[PDB]
Amino acid sequence: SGPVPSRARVYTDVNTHRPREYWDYESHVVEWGNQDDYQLVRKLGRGKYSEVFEAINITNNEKVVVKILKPVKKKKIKREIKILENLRGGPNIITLADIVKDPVSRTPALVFEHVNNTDFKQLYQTLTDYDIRFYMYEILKALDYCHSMGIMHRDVKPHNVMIDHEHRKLRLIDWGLAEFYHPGQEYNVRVASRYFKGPELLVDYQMYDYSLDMWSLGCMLASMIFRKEPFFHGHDNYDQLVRIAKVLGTEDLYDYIDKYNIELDPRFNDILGRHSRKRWERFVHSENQHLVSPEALDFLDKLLRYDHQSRLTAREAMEHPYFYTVVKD
Ligand SMILES: Nc1nnc(-c2ccc(C(=O)O)cc2)s1
Repeated sequence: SGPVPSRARVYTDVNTHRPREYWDYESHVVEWGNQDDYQLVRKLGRGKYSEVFEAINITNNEKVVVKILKPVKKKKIKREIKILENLRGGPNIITLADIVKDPVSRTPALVFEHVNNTDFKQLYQTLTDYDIRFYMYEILKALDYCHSMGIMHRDVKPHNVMIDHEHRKLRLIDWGLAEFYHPGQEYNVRVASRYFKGPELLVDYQMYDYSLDMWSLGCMLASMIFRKEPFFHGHDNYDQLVRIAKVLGTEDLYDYIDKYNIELDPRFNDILGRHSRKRWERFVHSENQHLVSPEALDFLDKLLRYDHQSRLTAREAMEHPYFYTVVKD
């Protein structure tokens, strides 16, 4: 008595009908640029997987970002490179400008375009209703494109969305966890940041798809219109799903479990408890009302759903009324 298999309802076989070389990244033969064309300048980020630096291309005085890949299996590096290459030129997709064998760990190093980024903890406090609609629309173009190209980002979150506010410029970065969708494949549920993780990942349902990114996006939309970052703030993976059940309610949650016949950890039993589904208006107050609207609540409602097969796709989302001031302009 195991889980019921699932399939993306859209773009289900895009990779199945593309030449093997498109998704068989392990056979990809990298063509290298010259590492002497770049001068690192300042370190910006240090995470468990990379060292990111603001840098300068000395053949044109253009700023760029260099991500040196700490040693970590040639498969992971090839996956990201192949994906970045497949998506290059996509709408709002960060541009991979060069790839070089970096002597700083003989490791490779990816050279990305620079985005004069206003940091997410300070910007969100200053955005307007129209600004959020606009940027949500831009993020959607990137996801529908990447999904339409058989690729799940799997790490959608505010750090992974660069915004050069003064130029109304948006870029979706860090495709390090991104993967190719092949119908019926069981993936690694340990992706995405805790606060943006979808129900499927939290109950250990592996045959997920593109709709994972839609949940992450819904969590971002919620944080922005209500001005609460992160919106579902759990202590750990178990508590995270509890944070979601307190808002969406346990009823629907158990209806999801039943439909896919997912055996829940017996430790989830006592801590999920029993909660009623709350109204989005309960989170509306005087510091966030000007960013909230029926369209918004309705659009958010259609993103944050337990069943991944019921969430709106990126294309459907762009058709939402929430975006006409935007799509009209
Ligand atoms: N200021 C910045 N401009 N681009 C940045 C950037 C782009 C991509 C990645 C990645 O890991 O893919 C990391 C940082 S950071």
